[PDB]
Amino acid sequence: QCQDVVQDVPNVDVQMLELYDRMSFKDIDGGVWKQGWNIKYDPLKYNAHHKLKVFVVPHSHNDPGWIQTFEEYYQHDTKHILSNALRHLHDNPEMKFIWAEISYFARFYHDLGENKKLQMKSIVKNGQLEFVTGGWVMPDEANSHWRNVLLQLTEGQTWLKQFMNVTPTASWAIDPFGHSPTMPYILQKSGFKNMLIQRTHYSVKKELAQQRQLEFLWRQIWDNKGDTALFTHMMPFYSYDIPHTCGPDPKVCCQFDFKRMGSFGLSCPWKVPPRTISDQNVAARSDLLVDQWKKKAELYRTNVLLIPLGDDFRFKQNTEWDVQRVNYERLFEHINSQAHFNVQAQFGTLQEYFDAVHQAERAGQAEFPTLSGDFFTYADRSDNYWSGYYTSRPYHKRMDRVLMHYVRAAEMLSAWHSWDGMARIEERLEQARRELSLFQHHDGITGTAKTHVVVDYEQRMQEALKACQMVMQQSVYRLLTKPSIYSPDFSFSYFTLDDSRWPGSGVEDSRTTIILGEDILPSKHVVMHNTLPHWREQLVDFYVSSPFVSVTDLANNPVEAQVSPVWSWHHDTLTKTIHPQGSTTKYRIIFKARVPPMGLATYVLTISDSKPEHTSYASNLLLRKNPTSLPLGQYPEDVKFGDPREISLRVGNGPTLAFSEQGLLKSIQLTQDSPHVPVHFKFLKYGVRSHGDRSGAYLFLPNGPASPVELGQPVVLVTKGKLESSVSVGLPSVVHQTIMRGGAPEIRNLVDIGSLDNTEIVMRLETHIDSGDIFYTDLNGLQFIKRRRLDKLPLQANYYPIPSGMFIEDANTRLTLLTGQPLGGSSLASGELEIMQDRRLASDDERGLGQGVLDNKPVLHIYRLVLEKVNNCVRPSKLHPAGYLTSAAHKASQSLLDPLDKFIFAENEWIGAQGQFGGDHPSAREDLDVSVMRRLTKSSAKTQRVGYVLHRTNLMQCGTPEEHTQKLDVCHLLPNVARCERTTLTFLQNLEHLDGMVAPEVCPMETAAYVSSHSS
Ligand SMILES: *[C@@H]1O[C@H](CO)[C@@H](O)[C@H](O)[C@H]1NC(C)=O
Ligand SMILES: O[C@@H]1[C@H](O)C[S@@+]2CCCC[C@@H]12
Ligand SMILES: [Zn+2]
Repeated sequence: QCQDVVQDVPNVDVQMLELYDRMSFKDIDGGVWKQGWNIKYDPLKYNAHHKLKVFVVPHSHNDPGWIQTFEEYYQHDTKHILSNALRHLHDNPEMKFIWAEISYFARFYHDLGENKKLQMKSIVKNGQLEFVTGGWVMPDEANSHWRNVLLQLTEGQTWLKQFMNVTPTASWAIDPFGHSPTMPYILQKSGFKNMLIQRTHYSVKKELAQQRQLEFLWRQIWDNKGDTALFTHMMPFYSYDIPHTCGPDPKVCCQFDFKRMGSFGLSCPWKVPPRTISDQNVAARSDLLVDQWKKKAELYRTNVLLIPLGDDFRFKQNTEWDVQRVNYERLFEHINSQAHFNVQAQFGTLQEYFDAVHQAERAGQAEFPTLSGDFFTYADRSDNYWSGYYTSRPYHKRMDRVLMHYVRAAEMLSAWHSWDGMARIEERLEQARRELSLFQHHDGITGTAKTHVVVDYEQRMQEALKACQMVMQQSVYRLLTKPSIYSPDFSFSYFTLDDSRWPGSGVEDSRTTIILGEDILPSKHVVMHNTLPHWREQLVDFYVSSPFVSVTDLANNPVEAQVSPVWSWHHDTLTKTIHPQGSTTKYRIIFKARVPPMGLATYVLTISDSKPEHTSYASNLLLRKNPTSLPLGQYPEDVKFGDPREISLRVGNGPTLAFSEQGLLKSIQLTQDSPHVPVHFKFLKYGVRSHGDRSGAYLFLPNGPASPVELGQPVVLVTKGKLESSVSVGLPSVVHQTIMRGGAPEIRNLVDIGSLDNTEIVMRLETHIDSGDIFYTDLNGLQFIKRRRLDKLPLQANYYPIPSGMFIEDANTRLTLLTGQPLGGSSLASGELEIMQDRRLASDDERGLGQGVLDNKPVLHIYRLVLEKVNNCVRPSKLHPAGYLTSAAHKASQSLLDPLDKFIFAENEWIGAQGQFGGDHPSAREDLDVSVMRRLTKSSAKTQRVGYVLHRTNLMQCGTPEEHTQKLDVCHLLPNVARCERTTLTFLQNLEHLDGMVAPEVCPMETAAYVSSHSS
């Protein structure tokens, strides 16, 4: 029924971890093809019965922000390229052009008059202008979450279907810095038939070219059957520019980039400029170019050859369109008319190329290899590994994950109703989706844009967060107010959001204190939202003006709560310590919220004059030599002081954690009877090389293994409470906090690298787990892939993306670190895990950015740390390329990426308030998520439609019976259902009309989309 994703190792032609194990990686000079070899061909391979069919595919790589902002590029470059594309294609019917970035195409199209819109649709209809991929952007594939990869794909393709009436089935990804199999996973479930990639390690390109394995059916690592497989073309050479696209010799290919003769600035660095093609030289030029094409064709299996023709922000000047087009037309005319070449060459599009390849395949002329695995970590040359951008600009990496969740919550909360146009819900959600989609660009989330461009992306994401807040709080007001009493002003703030972890404590003082008093306002309603489709309990905290506060639920049942001081840390440059101060004016109340699946739950905070019956107070202990007092206003318990010492803590039934005298974890004891397992946090720094190649925003080029941060005698703050305890320490550049609520701890790091030029700060965990050279990291928050540390590769090559988690295990024990933000990381030695916190780099790394990374700001990084016995778990065999999380680790990841949302009622009194929403929603099996809920129609449509994306992970069976559980049928979540369809993941094509209007659940590791239709 469902394929087993654990126990059957797929049999594939190329399995990338296996290939890595066997391959050499020596960087030897291949000749004119620097990283390959001198390609030879048999001139008699091609003849009158067997011609080489060559498709020259004009293109223009438009970065939505990099050296300039989106809007600066649009004004200076892209509006011209697209205006001239329209003119030239229209006037030249055989000319073709491919277009990837829909964010720019949409920006342009809505500035066009109707006549030009009509002309534009005509060049799309007739195939001359062809969209490739059709995403809002060409996303990063390392740091991006799969949910946002799908978001930005859907944003661009919904635009194309509405305005152009097209949906691309061929994808073009020429610039992301290394490639992820999450792309064919999403694309193949979104109707795609083919895809193309470019930036893979030069040794891999050489290895696959030698075997003609550059075109392959790329399946997921756990896919035994092959149903996930998507035909993929990997380009063979160092760049997608013209010098590295016509064949192996860039000195020759540069002469066929006709923008490089002088009048455009540009030139050929190999010293031979292009010449205008004339009757006098066409035969000689043709002979040179065809010889390049024939050599490139030797690396592939069919007689159909792809020759991209383009570069960054190309096809801008009218004169550039003419000079490319006319010169190639003369080449084509001569080549195609000379039989001795046995070539037929023409401008083509990407789809035209793939269609012709598969016609060749179907004719029996080639069969393709199967492949699984990924293409990280990329190197473009020598030891230049692009692992730096797994961490660059980590404030915005964390902001990506915050905005991902607020997009989801805002679309889901507002989906339950149709809204009047005057509410502007659709407006706000479209802006939020588009600013988040823009940030998925491979210069956005990657942290590889110029300083002012990163500022542009940040301001855009702040506006998106505000839009999501506006929508969420209007929605909560409606969902929780008796229908006959509900009286909305759509511009008013009924609730403010309270978020404990963004921008985070010591990043921005942004949270509102709930002000209560016996003489003023005795109580306050707070509301929690749970986006996940199962009942959820989680501790939530709020700031309040009195410690004397108790909590009740909708039915006035008392709820156990804990009050703690509000602690902030300060780099005290009188005493030269980093140390905490307690607030004397506000306090934190903490309690367990229990919230329906995809639902809401309301609680009340009420002040009293003295300690309430159901509220406890944390003790606090400051460990430092030479202490001074720490007053806390009305807080009832005096802080205690002690010299630095080892301490140990236990919340609830959960683990016991032991801490060193510098306030870092040293051990974890799972059960009262079990061993204290050594687990040691440590902070270290990497430097930059003085001589030769420098780290910058892309490249990680450390000057040797990391050295320990010298900690001195740090101040340690210990807070012990019934519900929540912690240990926090002020270390140089990092306030490090371990938080305990009774299961796996939460780690928070407030990271301020300050003015530490040329430093990368890393957090390492040291254990006795005998992991050897193996470790696991995730790809896009979707799947965990086995990594093997290789000593044949330098340190920076053994760094991988950690977009949401990493783990190490042996026969008996696993340690999993789950993240709230994508960062770079590795396991550099047996029993270790490490993940980079921030990097500040005073040199440029010579990729075109023209600056280092000197714009660091304080960022709050969050994690969960899960130590587990796994000898009872059913794991994949030794040769399997995947790993899987346990239930606890998967729940821990969900607690970071999609926590409960908190709302504080903004006025004194909420008339018509209700206690709960969604108590009748089905509570689905823990491995199932409703990744997206989105209403797809505006309020005037007779037939309302709501789309759902359902994702089932695969969790290890470790012998918890864990039973129960209602079937989730998303099609019956809203009333008056009339149809239920399974669709592509973008919602743009119906794939199956479903019996009884019931949406089935999906298999482990599968993602499906459903659209329910409702008469209204
Ligand atoms: C939309 O797509 C297809 C093109 O193959 C066509 O059948 C349909 O008429 C199109 N609608 C138009 C022309 O807007
Ligand atoms: O970040 C840039 C940008 O996306 C265009 S491309 C230019 C070379 C360096 C990597 C890529
Ligand atoms: Zn780019």
